[PDB]
Amino acid sequence: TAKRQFVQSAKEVANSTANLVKTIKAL
Amino acid sequence: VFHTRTIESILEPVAQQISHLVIMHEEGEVDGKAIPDLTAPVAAVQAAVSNLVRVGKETVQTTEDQILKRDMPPAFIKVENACTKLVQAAQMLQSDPYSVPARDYLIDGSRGILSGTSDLLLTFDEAEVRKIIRVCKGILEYLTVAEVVETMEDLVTYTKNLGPGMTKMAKMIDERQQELTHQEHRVMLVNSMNTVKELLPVLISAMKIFVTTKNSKNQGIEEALKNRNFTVEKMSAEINEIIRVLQL
Repeated sequence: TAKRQFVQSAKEVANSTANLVKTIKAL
Repeated sequence: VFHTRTIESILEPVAQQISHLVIMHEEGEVDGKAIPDLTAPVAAVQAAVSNLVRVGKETVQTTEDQILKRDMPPAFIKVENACTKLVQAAQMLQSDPYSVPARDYLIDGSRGILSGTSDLLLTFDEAEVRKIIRVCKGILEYLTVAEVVETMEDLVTYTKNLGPGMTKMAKMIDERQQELTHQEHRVMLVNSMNTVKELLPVLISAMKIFVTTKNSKNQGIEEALKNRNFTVEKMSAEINEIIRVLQL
């Protein structure tokens, strides 16, 4: 559905940003 | 922190990671920290942002909610402009690994992605809530018509087109309360819905008596009117309470 597609898209943005922030922060 | 289980599960871990990065940046730790090649991790963010805007655009066009149509495009600009800074920061860091402006772009970009994604989820959620409130208000308006019912034929017509609206509202409240993170508001919604559900047969029974007293032309009319109006009043107060809690 359109709701599931929208939510899954937002989740993908959060996940990719989290992976980027973790890569920047990395000690 | 977030009012919905879905919004909390999506945003909370990325918000905490950014808050931690912001702290390190303002403390001066990020400035001279060696940063690996970010071309691929940033490309993965740009690909995800493009898909969110595309899916967001599909919602804007197919929806009828004018507030969602108005509020989604400024958030699309926000996530895209944030993506711009991340793409550019990755380029700047390849030419100068010690670039201080590029590190500032990484923080502003990550914050912008979070802020825009948060705006989009909150706008989408508020539109889903407005759908439920529309159903609630339709029932409220329909309850204002109970006093017009004065014959058996009116009673059959009235009851028939009340039953589905009530079933639709109950299903929407049940699904919504299960999504809420604020447990006290979940209790308020379910209890208000229980009251409305249980008062529906009380209203139908009061309308039946009203029709019978009116037809017999007996001394029980004023009490029948008062019992019907009081049930409409209590149900209406409870539906208005549901609308209020849904918006909190």
